[PDB]
Amino acid sequence: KNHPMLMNLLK
Amino acid sequence: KLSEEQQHIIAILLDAHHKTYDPTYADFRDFRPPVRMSPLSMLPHLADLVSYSIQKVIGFAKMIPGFRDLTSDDQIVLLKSSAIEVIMLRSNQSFTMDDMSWDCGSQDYKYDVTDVSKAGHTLELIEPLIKFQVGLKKLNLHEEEHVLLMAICIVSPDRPGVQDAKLVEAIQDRLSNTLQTYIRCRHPPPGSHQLYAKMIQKLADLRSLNEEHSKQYRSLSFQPENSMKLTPLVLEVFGN
Ligand SMILES: C=C1[C@H](O)CC(=C/C=C2\CCC[C@]3(C)[C@@H]([C@H](C)[C@H](CCCC)CC(O)(CC)CC)CC[C@@H]23)C[C@H]1O
Repeated sequence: KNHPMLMNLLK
Repeated sequence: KLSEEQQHIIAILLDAHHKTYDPTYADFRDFRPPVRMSPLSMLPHLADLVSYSIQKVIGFAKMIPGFRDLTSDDQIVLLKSSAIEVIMLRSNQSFTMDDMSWDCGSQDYKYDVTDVSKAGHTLELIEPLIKFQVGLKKLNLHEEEHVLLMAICIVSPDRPGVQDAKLVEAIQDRLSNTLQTYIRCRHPPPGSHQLYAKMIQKLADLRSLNEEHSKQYRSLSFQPENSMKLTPLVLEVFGN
């Protein structure tokens, strides 16, 4: 949405 | 009383918390150092701690049974909205009523009202936050209840922007029942009196704190000079 750092720490 | 599944949920959340919360705070040395003489001389250090804390909250949340099985988008919204609340909750472990401060193992890493004031905030926010911690510490929760409250806080179906609330609610209901049953069969009187009710009221108080912090974050971060002192992750998660 977009949230590259948040998204990356989630995967 | 406690089913296997409920025991399994607790087992997973305790493991998760153990893997995301170092009660020696060894990693604090890698933050920009605290300065307690720009006026916000505690901003760099406290922003670093928040950032760090957000990463650990994300690690904790990934282990919540079912959380990984949500869409990324719902995982992101849930985390964005709750991060500050979970950091506040999880901070209760270092908070001490001896002198109303967060004691993270040494004097350098011991935070009081004046430190938080040196981060840019006011007493209208700082005072309810200390009041929060006092009330929450007074609960003397078991670690099993504490990790359950953090997870119940993360998996809230009323967070703005949640797409699949029925599925978020499904998760939280499981955590809730486990918590309620835990207290019934594990938490002995008289500490268990209206315990669930007081714990869920802490979730309400956290939403209120969240709301107000968002307002001050809005006036703090609005100044580019202050925004410059934050971290990339903090900027992303809380916004700019
Ligand atoms: C590992 C942990 C926790 O994750 C975090 C810990 C403490 C957290 C604290 C104590 C000091 C004040 C902190 C940093 C708050 C900071 C200053 C602040 C909220 C102030 C409300 C009045 C958050 C902030 O506004 C975000 C931009 C500024 C960094 C948030 C969490 C608070 C220590 C330890 O228990």
